[PDB]
Amino acid sequence: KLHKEPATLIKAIDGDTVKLMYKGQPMTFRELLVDTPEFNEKYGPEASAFTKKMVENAKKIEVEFDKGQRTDKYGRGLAYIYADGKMVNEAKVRQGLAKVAYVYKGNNTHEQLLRKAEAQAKKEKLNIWS
Ligand SMILES: Cc1cn([C@H]2C[C@H](OP(=O)(O)O)[C@@H](COP(=O)(O)O)O2)c(=O)[nH]c1=O
Ligand SMILES: [Ca+2]
Repeated sequence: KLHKEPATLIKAIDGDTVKLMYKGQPMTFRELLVDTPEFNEKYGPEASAFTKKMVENAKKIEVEFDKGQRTDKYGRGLAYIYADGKMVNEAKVRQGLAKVAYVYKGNNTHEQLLRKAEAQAKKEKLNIWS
């Protein structure tokens, strides 16, 4: 079982990263288990906007670390990010604005939940799957 922890938004960055204050320190977080198009790729601007809206509108941001590595080789926090209880990682995949990706053993608790969301976005031909 994983645990949600508090954080506050410092700044939206792009489709799958955001700047949050966590235990009182500014950090860039990179969303576990997903990949968004870069800004210049088809759907890249839409993904950034989607994440932005979701984190900016949240009254409460939380981060949830998985069982494995909590920071990547770039110093980015690796987490599932929640906005008012709704996982931002999942919500983007469900809308076809991210693909499930970067699934490493031991940081993959939510892998099946996210693949189910992606299956539904693909069935619906949403966005990336259009
Ligand atoms: C999501 C994720 C990315 N990464 C590293 C793998 C990729 O290395 P490389 O930079 O060498 O390609 C990079 C992709 O992140 P981005 O999609 O933000 O570019 O982030 C991790 O190590 N663990 C993770 O869980
Ligand atoms: Ca990316």
